[PDB]
Amino acid sequence: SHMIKVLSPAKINLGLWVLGRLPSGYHEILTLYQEIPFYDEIYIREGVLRVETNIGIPQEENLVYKGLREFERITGIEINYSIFIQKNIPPGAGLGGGSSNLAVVLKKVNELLGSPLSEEELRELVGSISADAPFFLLGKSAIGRGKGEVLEPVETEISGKITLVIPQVSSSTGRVYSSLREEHFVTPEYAEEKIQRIISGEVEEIENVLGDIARELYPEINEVYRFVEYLGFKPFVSGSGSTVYFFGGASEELKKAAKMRGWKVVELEL
Ligand SMILES: Nc1ncnc2c1ncn2[C@@H]1O[C@H](COP(=O)(O)OP(=O)(O)O)[C@@H](O)[C@H]1O
Ligand SMILES: Nc1ccn([C@@H]2O[C@H](COP(=O)(O)OP(=O)(O)O)[C@@H](O)[C@H]2O)c(=O)n1
Ligand SMILES: [Cl-]
Repeated sequence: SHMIKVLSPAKINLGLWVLGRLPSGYHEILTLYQEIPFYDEIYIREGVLRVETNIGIPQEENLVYKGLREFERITGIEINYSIFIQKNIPPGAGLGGGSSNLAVVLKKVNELLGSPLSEEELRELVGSISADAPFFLLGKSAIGRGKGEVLEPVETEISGKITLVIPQVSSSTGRVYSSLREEHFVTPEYAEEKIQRIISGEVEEIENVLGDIARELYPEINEVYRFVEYLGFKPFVSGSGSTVYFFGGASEELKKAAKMRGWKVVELEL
């Protein structure tokens, strides 16, 4: 009852660098987050606390449910909202779809409940569940530090066409970080120079070691990477895979080869 709809956007990493290993066993990163016009559709209704999707994600596993239940635990308030998410952003595509879902729902539910959580409290809540989530409370363009949750909004000189080519294989972030050799690490200073160049519009400066690894672990990601090269474009990888992107439009040759393999092609403009 009283149905409202909210969009839940995807992100790409315009470069990612691993800086070190933290006491938790998690890795410190530098990355440039970019919100893209590619959305999940979320329906928010008054009713029993429920989180359903259209792709069969178990409610207990759902980041949105874990968020709303933690909301209840922290605030003592009973959340009486039914959530249905139409999942267009594929899980494991390195596009932070789950984190986006988490962030947008909790921000809206907070607002609906008269904002019992401050910006600091909302951000720390979503961040405790997912490091990529706080970015989606800002959107647009931001440098991500720590594990990604320490953010600095920036304005980039990047505009024009960006095309995503999404393989079928779902990339595991855990497996990718586990294959990461201590020699793949870089200094924050190196990564900072790279990011500054990318912000200025020098997209050829984008790189991502997790993509190097994803390509070694999941051959289909490598196939997509190689195919984008064959088309005469520099390919880039989002998150820990699986999505390969490039700066140019989708051609009929790409589209046809995608349909034959089941690759999702997403044509964006910034
Ligand atoms: N609402 C959600 N949407 C997508 N994935 C989710 C959600 N809740 C939990 N997950 C988990 O996150 C994994 C995929 O991560 P996702 O955030 O979609 O992209 P990535 O982590 O590759 O950037 C899934 O395998 C799934 O188990
Ligand atoms: N910044 C990060 C993010 C993830 N990881 C690793 O990747 C695993 C899976 O990441 P995830 O965010 O998809 O799942 P969680 O285990 O965080 O719930 C984590 O358990 C970490 O071991 C990391 O080392 N550093
Ligand atoms: Cl890359």
